Amino acid sequence: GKSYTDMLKDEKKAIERFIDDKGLEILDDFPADSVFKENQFVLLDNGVYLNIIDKGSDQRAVQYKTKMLYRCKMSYFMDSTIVAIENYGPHSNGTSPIAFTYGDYSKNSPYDPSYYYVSEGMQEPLKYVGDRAKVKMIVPFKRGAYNDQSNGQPVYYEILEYIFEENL
Repeated sequence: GKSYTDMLKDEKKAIERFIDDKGLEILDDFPADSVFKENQFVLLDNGVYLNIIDKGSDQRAVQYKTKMLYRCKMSYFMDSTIVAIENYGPHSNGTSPIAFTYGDYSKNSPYDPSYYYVSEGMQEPLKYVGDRAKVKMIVPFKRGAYNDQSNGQPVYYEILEYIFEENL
């Protein structure tokens, strides 16, 4: 198999290519009021790139407690353009959101949904946004779902909406 080091290298290259190909502007810090332009992403301490489209409510999730649901469009980009999840937007008719509790980790059994659908990266923005918030992200594999950690795959969330289950 490919060394961890080579995996980091292929990903680093794929991300620079992706940023350049889409003409994105990488910030060092949060912009004024957490307002972003369509093409701006802040690079967080843990390695995930974030754009906030909609900041949501003032409420903040509590680790190990808050029950969440999400809808998103998530895609690969390093070796292909395959769409992996599509339960947001016009073509997501009949789909339901995906459930997790804030603080959950991605298990390494391929028969558990968290292996594919939960990650530290998907959850990072919950430090900064609230209910019905919408975000865009590039999540490197170190912070990704176990499925993606194992294959060294970064993912791109074209759009992701958070739903707090307690306010339903």
